[PDB]
Amino acid sequence: RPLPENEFQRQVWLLFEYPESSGPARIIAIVSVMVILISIVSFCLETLPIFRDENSQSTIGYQQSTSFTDPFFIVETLCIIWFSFEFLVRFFACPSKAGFFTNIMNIIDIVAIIPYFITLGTELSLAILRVIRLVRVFRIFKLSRHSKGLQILGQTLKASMRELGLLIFFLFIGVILFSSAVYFAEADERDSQFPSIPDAFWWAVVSMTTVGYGDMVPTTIGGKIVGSLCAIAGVLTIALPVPVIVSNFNYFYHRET
Amino acid sequence: RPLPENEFQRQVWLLFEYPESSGPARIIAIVSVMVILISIVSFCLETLPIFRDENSQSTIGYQQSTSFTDPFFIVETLCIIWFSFEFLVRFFACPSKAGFFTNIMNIIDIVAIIPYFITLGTELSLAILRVIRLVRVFRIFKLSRHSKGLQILGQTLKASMRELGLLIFFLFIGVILFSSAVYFAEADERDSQFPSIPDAFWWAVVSMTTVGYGDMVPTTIGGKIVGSLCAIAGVLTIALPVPVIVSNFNYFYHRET
Amino acid sequence: RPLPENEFQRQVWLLFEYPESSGPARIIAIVSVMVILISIVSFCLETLPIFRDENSQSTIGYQQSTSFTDPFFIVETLCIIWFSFEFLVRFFACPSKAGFFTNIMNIIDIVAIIPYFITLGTELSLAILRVIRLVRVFRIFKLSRHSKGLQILGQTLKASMRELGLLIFFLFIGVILFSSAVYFAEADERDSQFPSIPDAFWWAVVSMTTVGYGDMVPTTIGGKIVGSLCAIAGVLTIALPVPVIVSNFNYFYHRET
Amino acid sequence: RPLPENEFQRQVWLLFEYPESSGPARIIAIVSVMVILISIVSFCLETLPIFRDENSQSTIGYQQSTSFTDPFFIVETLCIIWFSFEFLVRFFACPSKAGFFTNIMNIIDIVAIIPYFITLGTELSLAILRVIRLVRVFRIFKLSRHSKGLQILGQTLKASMRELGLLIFFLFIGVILFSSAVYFAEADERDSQFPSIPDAFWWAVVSMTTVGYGDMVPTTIGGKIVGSLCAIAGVLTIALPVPVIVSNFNYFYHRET
Repeated sequence: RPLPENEFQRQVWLLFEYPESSGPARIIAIVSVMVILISIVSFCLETLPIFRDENSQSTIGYQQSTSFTDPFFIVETLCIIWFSFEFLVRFFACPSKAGFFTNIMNIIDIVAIIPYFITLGTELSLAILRVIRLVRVFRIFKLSRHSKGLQILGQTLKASMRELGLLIFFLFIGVILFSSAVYFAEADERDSQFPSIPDAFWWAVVSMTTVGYGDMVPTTIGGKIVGSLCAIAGVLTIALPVPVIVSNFNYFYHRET
Repeated sequence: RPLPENEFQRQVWLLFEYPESSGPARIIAIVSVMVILISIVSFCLETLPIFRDENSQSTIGYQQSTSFTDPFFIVETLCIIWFSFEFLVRFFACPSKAGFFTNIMNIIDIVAIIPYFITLGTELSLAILRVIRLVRVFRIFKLSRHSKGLQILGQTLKASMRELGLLIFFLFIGVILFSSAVYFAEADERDSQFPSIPDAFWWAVVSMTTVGYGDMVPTTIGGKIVGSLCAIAGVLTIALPVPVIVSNFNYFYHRET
Repeated sequence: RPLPENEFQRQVWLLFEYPESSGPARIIAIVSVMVILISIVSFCLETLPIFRDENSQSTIGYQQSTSFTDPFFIVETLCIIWFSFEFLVRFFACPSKAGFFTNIMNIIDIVAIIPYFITLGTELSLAILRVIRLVRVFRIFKLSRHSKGLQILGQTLKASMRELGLLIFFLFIGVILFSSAVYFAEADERDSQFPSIPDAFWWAVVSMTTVGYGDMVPTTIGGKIVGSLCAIAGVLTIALPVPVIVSNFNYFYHRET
Repeated sequence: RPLPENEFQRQVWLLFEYPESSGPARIIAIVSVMVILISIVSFCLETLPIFRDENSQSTIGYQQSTSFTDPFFIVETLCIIWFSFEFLVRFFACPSKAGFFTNIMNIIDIVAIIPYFITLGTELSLAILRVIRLVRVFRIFKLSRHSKGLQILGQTLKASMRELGLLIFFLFIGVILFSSAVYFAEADERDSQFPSIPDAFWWAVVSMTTVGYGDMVPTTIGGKIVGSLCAIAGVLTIALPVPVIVSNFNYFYHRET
């Protein structure tokens, strides 16, 4: 699986890939950062209740029409056009079409570009539109191309998959254990806040993480003892692999310097 | 506790003890993992309020009868049969009867197998059934035979008994101290949320762990000062032996690799 | 290490000071631990509303009389008698009269022994009885003579006085800063939960410690930004000197080994 | 330690700059510390509802008039006069006038002195006075001249600007991600507590920091899963650069000793 070998990539790839190459490259990087931030702000702003009241045709969050009256649609279209231009230039300057599914920073652009085109295509089994609108948030991840800190975070997450899986596994074990314990310790009352073990999962996760919401809490003596143990075990279980993940992050962090 | 090695049970012990020995061993390990997960899911699902609201057939969550119409009973019986087969094969290949109370990974199977048979026997004071049903959750601990991370967690807990006991001791000391302080600082009011020191134990544990529920909180100036000190001392007391436990976990974790 | 030096109290000092010296010494240590625990449980139990509701017989929690009908008074008197006997023996074996400000493990006994006698004398202005009954809780600290862990905790606290003071100083700085910020950011509304900066002190301490109660929370945009900064700065400020205190504890902990 | 250049600056500068130089210098340092604390207490006390309710007379908290009847105005005027005297003496005795815009310990005095004079000038929109009163709290930062711990904290903050920025960046990324996820997972109900993504920003910050308020919480299954992930990712994101900041603090802390 060799590279395309077009011999056409070099100039545009250097212009749009290395911000330090030239002054125009730095200008392009700054413009890209501002466009990403503008798209993020617009995405967060379309959800405000000021605009939701006057809105198949509603799950999209924007009105696609020839007139293009919605300012949010205008901003989203401009940002999507810029992202499309960037991706097309880089891909026509990207030799390794085979390694396209290996680089995360290009499938990130794919993810940031796909939702608009799916919504346009489907305008011309129902939760699909909501799922796409949710996936559209991953345009936040496109800032990783411009920030080395997010790249180090990505490398840390890649290197700490085993420790992250262990953290999730220990959380699952403790959540099941303490949810069962608190459900059975607070089962013989009508005022209990734990109708079921899956309903106690939420309380268990909230207590182990030591977040603490108060939406559901133990009321019995045994339930309170179980909650005490839940808090202690949550502290311990979280503290076990977090130092390993932190050491990975520090190694990848001071490696660049 | 190794296998007898009589040259007759050797094949069965190799199949049911070393998943990496052969392809069928890996299949058996995967089937065991799926059966354990199925049992956990079924156990968590019988408690859903779909069935409890329409209330020995009630405290157990499953109806033992000739017809055997309950699907949850069918799933539990299948999982218990598989666990019974596994334990019987391994014990028939396990010589060391003297170390019956020493091995944890086989008394775990005993614990996962016992509640079903006690409930069957006792179907033919009253909190015994609830205690048995609560103990039945420990089939979650049976996943430790297949995951090395849970084995490392068990080794860490065994190696950090003194530090864990010190953590619990410091928690008890601080809880008594701050429960007394907040009870006495918030005693001369009709709206106090601390009827007694044992009732302030819950608030103390919640504050020292920094979970934070809001179900009971100080309302006086002295009570708020006491709660401030409670939060600070809880952070400090938890942070004292957790690094020792974490160092133990990291040692046992990087020991395997 | 040296003897009491009285030339007479050597045998009693060996019996009552070194639990490992002989079997009777271990018996005395176990009896002392049980008596301390019994006193702690009785102190925590006199405050239960089962007994307090029948309403100095209420400010003190025990009725001092010739009949001595109250079981709590009987238990407290027995524990105080045992503590008095221990203190009399050890003080008859304690040389340093002028060292009133230095030794802690004997002024702990002084604190555990005063409240009963001072309340008996003062029975014969009003907050004195409540303050004494609060001080009576420090009998929990008398367990430090029997536990090496609490002794190591005391040595850590003595060695980390500067770092603990820095922690309290940073907490005070951040609490003042964020209390002022959240009071001024949430001042122009009728439903604000921060009537004053000292009233915002409680919210600041709760947020910096990341305990989280919800009794008072920001409701404005600026108040929510201030609370965000408060949580971040609380995490950072707590995390600054806690590692130093933890290193002190670990040094004093592994020193015994 | 540069030359005075005036033939007059040296003596006053040594008196008002080095507390350990002489007894009067230590007296001046103690008086300055007491004056700073008195000003802080007065500032925190003017906001109490006892005084604010019975009232340009409300935005400032003090009435500037010839009579000067307000005790809070008297205390603030005395503290401002002392700060003015200190700053004028030090500036008259300060050789390096060039580094005034770079030195932080003198612009801190400028910030502590400016609000009083601006309010006096403006007495002789409306949010300007409130902003000035809020800025007036930075007199808390003037204690850094007298405490070496706050100086070490300042050096740590200056040395850990990149890591602090990374912490804020990761917090922003996670907050946007989880706010969008929880808004979309809890959108199709009448009782949703997340009207918009910016309204979910508060919940995200509260959950990632593990503070936990309960003012808004997920109610759906998907919302609860999103909140679980939010708590886990908040723990991880906070734990990534905090050890680097703590190492910076420890380096600057043991450097002095």
